Amino acid sequence: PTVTMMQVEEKPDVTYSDVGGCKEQIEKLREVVETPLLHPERFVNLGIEPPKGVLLFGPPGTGKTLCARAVANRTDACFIRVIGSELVQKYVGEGARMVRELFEMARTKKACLIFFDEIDAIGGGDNEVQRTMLELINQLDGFDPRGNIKVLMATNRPDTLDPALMRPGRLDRKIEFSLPDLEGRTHIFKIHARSMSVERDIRFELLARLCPNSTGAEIRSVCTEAGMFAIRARRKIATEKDFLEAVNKVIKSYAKFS
Amino acid sequence: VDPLVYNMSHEDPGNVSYSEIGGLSKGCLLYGPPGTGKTLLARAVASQLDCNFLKVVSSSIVDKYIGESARLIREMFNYARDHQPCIIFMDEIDAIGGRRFSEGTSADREIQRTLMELLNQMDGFDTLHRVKMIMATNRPDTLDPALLRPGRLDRKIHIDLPNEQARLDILKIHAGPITKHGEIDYEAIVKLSDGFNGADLRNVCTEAGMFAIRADHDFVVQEDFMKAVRKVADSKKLESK
Amino acid sequence: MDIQKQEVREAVELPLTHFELYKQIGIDPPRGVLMYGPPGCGKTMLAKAVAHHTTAAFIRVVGSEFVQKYLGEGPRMVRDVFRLAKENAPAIIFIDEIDAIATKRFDAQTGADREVQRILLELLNQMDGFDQNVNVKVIMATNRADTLDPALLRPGRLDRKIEFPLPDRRQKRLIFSTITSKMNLSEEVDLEDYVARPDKISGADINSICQESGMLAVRENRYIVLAKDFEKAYKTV
Amino acid sequence: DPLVTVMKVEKAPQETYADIGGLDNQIQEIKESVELPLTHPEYYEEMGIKPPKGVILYGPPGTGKTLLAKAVANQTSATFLRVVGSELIQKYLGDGPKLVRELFRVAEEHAPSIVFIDEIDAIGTGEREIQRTMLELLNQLDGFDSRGDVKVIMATNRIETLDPALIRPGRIDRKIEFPLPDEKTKKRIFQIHTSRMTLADDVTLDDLIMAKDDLSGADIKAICTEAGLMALRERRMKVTNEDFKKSKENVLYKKQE
Amino acid sequence: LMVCNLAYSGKLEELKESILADKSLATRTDQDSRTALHWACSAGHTEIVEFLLQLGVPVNDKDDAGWSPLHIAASAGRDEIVKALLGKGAQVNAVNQNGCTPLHYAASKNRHEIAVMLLEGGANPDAKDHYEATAMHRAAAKGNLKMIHILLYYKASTNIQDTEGNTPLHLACDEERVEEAKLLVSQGASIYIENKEEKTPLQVAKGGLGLILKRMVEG
Amino acid sequence: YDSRVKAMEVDERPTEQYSDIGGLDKQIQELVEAIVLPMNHKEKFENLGIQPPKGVLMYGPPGTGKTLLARACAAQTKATFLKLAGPQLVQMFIGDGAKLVRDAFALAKEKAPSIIFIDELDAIGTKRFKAGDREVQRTMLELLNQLDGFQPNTQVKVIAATNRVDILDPALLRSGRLDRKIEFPMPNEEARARIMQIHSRKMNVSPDVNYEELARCTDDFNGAQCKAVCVEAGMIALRRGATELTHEDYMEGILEVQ
Repeated sequence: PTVTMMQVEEKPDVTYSDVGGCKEQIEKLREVVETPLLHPERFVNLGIEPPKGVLLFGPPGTGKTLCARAVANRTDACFIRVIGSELVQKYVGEGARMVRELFEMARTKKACLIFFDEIDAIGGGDNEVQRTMLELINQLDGFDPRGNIKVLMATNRPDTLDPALMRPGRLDRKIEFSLPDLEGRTHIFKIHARSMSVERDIRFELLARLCPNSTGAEIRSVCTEAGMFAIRARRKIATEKDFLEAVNKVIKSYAKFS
Repeated sequence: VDPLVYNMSHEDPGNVSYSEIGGLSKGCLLYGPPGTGKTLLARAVASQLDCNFLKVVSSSIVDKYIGESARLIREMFNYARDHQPCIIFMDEIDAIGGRRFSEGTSADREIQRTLMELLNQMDGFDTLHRVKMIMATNRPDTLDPALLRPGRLDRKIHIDLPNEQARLDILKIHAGPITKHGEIDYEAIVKLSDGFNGADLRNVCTEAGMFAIRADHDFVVQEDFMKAVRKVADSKKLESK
Repeated sequence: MDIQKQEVREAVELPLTHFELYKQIGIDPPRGVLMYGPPGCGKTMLAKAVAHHTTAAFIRVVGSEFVQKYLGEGPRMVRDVFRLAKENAPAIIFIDEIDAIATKRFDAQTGADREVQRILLELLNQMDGFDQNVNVKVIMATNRADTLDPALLRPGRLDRKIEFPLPDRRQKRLIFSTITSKMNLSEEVDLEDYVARPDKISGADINSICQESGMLAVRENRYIVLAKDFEKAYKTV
Repeated sequence: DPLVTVMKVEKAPQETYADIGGLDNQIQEIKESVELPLTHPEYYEEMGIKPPKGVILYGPPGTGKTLLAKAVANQTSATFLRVVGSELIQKYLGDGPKLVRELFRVAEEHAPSIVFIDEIDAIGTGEREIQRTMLELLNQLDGFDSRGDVKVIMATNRIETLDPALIRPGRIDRKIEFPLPDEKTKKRIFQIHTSRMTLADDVTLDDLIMAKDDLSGADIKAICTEAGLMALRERRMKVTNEDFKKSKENVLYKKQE
Repeated sequence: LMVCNLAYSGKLEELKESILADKSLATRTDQDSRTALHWACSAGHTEIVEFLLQLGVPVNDKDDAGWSPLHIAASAGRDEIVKALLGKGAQVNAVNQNGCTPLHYAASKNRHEIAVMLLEGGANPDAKDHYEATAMHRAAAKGNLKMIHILLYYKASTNIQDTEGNTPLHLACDEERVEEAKLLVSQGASIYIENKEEKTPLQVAKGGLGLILKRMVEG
Repeated sequence: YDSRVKAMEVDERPTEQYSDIGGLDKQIQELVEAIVLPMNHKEKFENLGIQPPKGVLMYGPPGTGKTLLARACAAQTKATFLKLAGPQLVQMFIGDGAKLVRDAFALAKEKAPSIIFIDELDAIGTKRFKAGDREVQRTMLELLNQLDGFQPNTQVKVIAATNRVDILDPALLRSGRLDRKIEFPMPNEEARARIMQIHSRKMNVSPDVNYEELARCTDDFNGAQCKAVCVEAGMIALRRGATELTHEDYMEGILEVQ
């Protein structure tokens, strides 16, 4: 199918600098996303096998940022990510051959890592979906491609009981990621230091502390709408005194009803 | 009609089962709370001739769709009235034997409505002098006291082992291919067994032969039969609730 | 009532029992009789009464009798029926539900319906040619009069247009008497709320509703049917 | 395929962004939105953002007048891509997103262009396949494998017809609202449609901006055309008041019929 | 049960020996909440209900729906059973399943004696059911002229609005009863009340009968 | 044809054996005999006239690990192992359960001698008096008819396991049906320390384990729960620095996952 090769992704994106305030969680996932690849022998000799992975779910908030963080975090080669909203199409059956050929290509890519996003779009009649998701469980719990590289699922609601009862077999370490802290938003501004031209007079800590409930996606929209109003301003560089109305307008005028 | 292929295609052989039922000398009630074998007898004569293989499973009146099972009651019973010879078996009737004491739901009301058709065709405007039905069951408590009228079930045939000659006969026909030592004593096995199940007494005797086969001895003495049929039979009495 | 039974009586069965009187009793073509009314059941007890008052052949062909993949089977079927009618005995053709085969059409996606309505035009001209000594009757009943073709409603073809009233009080009394006459007669059974309630909630096949009420009164705990299975049979179906 | 020819226009109309007034900010928002990429690039490529998605608008009058009067700003000196009506998907069997792939390959070979989707009534007008080919339209429209190639400007009539799932992937840059054309916007539309033509002195404006009620510019352009021809029957270019009310009766009857 | 056959078929000595041998059988009911009184009143037996009512069976024993035995005696046409049930003190205004009264079902059988005995005991002449319909709508719906007349011996109303807004004159004219319409109009019927369909009694009557209706109103 | 049911769980043989548990020989030895003697001693079956039962009821509380234990015995059966799930019979289309049952007996009857272990039978064994569990009474009573009316059913056994005995079907008593009713209660702290010791005989366990602290903390637990504590200990023991298993990891895992 054209969606299979269409779903191939190799593009640089968010680096590790966007840790969302989670001090312990970023180590719980960092010791499984960074250390097993860097030290393959330390985890085989020191233990019996490297850890499996983590499980980011719950409230979306600033979701998909840590996925790109995992994509660019690899110091060797970015891995492939797969969304789950591509399996609900006409003429079902592409799921089996799709997962078998991307796991076969995972065997061809010398034990590369494969991410599966949006499990809620294929989990939770539905028997034609039960074939693809139960066969998907047969391809995850089945160690034929690999049972050691990576396990991680992203869902909006815990209403998927089949992956919740089949996940204790191989998946483990369920964690949460809701919102960053005060000291994080200035680091999302630190990764936005390479965005649209920001004058050195603008302080990242000031703009970061002058907006509560400002998760990385909402302030990504602050840089998007504020970038658009900075383009409409016909100015060589951006100054916080020029788009602060865009900031508090886009967070407060939208924070009224939502 | 799909079930007619199953009811007119399968044939079970065996002519000795008619004489292997033990010392046992328009409707028949087969309640066997302290006794199994209701399938070895109906399947014994049914395996002998039966004149057909018109078996009626209690799971064929499910009617997942709208409860119009009257087309199947009048269709299959109309085939019974069409063909001059016919023998009908009703095994495991306790599932469809709801007593409808309280307000039954839509699932129970359709089954009890098929029971109302059974009333309309047993004590209604239809005779059943030539056809014979065999209502097999397990417990004489949920047997539809409205259907327990003596107009259908003349006598009561409880598959049990009251007489010592019946237990000794069934024990001797089940003890055919087994080999034992020269010391034979059936009076202890038949005497100590009081109100048990027949095929499950075969399972207890063969369970005693498998208890005695642990020591890989070809000969099997009757000591393991007395103590293993005794203890295992006591475990059946514990699991007889 | 008696208006429909009298009009169908003298307009239908009196010309049927007389041969070659058409051009001697004041020649007219009242051969087409049309009935109407969706809420009334009809078309069954009237056809039975016709089949009992007269002893002849009857061609019961519901309008969807020629809806098949073979477009040319129509004229063969209705032409064999025409010849066996004019030859054997003056039968009666019961054409029902002409709404689905009497609707105008301009496009060629449904060319089967336009072809069979051109067959309807063919026999519509054959009945014009058969105005002299035809040995058959053609009754008709429809439930829709909005999308009917103007050729059928043209005078000379359908000169009898009967209607059905919403309150079938006499048909309710006769349909309850015709079922209680054989069933056990209970003095508790009333017919006033069951002749006034169907005036509001009107429906069809009331005799089948009484038969379902008997199927609910066959429990053998209640010897004779009563209001429980009457109102219960109403609220179920 | 004759349906491909009627998709887009290849002409350069003289209608610019300076021929209409009142919505100068509303037209400079889309002008500044889609005229910054590929043209005047010092404020676009030096910043390092490149949101190749474009804004999505909607015209309450619609019927090509307002949406083509806003999209016509990009048509001055540039290539244009037009898509009007969702009938092209529903007038044939469910071939699928292959037509979207054809527009994507002609847009790939015609990168310096503007994508304009008009009359978005896919779900508003099998029905189960329309939702999956529309979600596939959102999938291929997002640009998952392609870089900045073309700016897509969508244009619908009712904002409630579109599902909430078609908003976040599609509309990512900016959206705005269009005011109600009751008296002053219809006065400006009447002035623009009666700027080149010649009208008499007795032609009043209050009755013309009063008798109308929720009307687009296609009917006033139609009565300007048939009024210029009807007045042209007497070999005169001046449009009298009684002839423009006689042509106004077509407006009064057309919306009421 | 067996007492259903005993009271149904009229077994005198079998029911007497059955009750004298087991007094519980009188209070026992079947699966439809119907005691022996309902079967012996539905069958019309006098001696059996005289024995059961002699022992003192409750007269207000309602079934699952609410059908009191007084409806069975009223619709049954048996004057003696009405004498017994009214003698024991039956509720003349008992509420059945559809909220009707024994006056509607006694009027259904055109029994004058039952209506005189029930209405004499204190029955409501204008007793309305769930559909706000009295006995005059049904008696006029069948053609019971003398039943409506003996209903007018107790000064009953003739303008009861039905659930659709139809007066008894509307149902009398709909039944094509000329003498009943002339009697109701001559006794105080209203020709100005309209139903939910906005139709006067003059328009409902066919064949120009509204002209003689209003002619009898003004005359 | 119809590989979705034919190829349900194609497994040749598992890895674990019966020697992985401790303290259950008094109740598992009857099953080990009941699977070894009917595979090699077919010759002696004619001298004694013995027919092995085809229905064994392996019932008990959930989490006991009866699935992996019956599979551990299936490694000793040496035949082909074929799993099957309870909720697989409930399908959208009509008559599917007949195809699943007749297909299972098509591979067992037609194919080579194999081993078919099912689980979660109690989740569908409801004796209701429309209803889906009555459709499972059609398919279920159909299976009981294929285990009651078939005298040539002397072929491959039908092993079943229920996680609860609340809805006890009275019609499951027959020589060919689930007659073997061996009660498997919740293992005590001694048996849990035995199965946890033999299941943890591979990790570098400290020799100074008196089993008193873990025997006290393990209160009313199950087999697979202590297996999850062992696996969790094998998960964090790697990241604890010390390659040797410590003593706090037991209670740390118990309070971690529970």
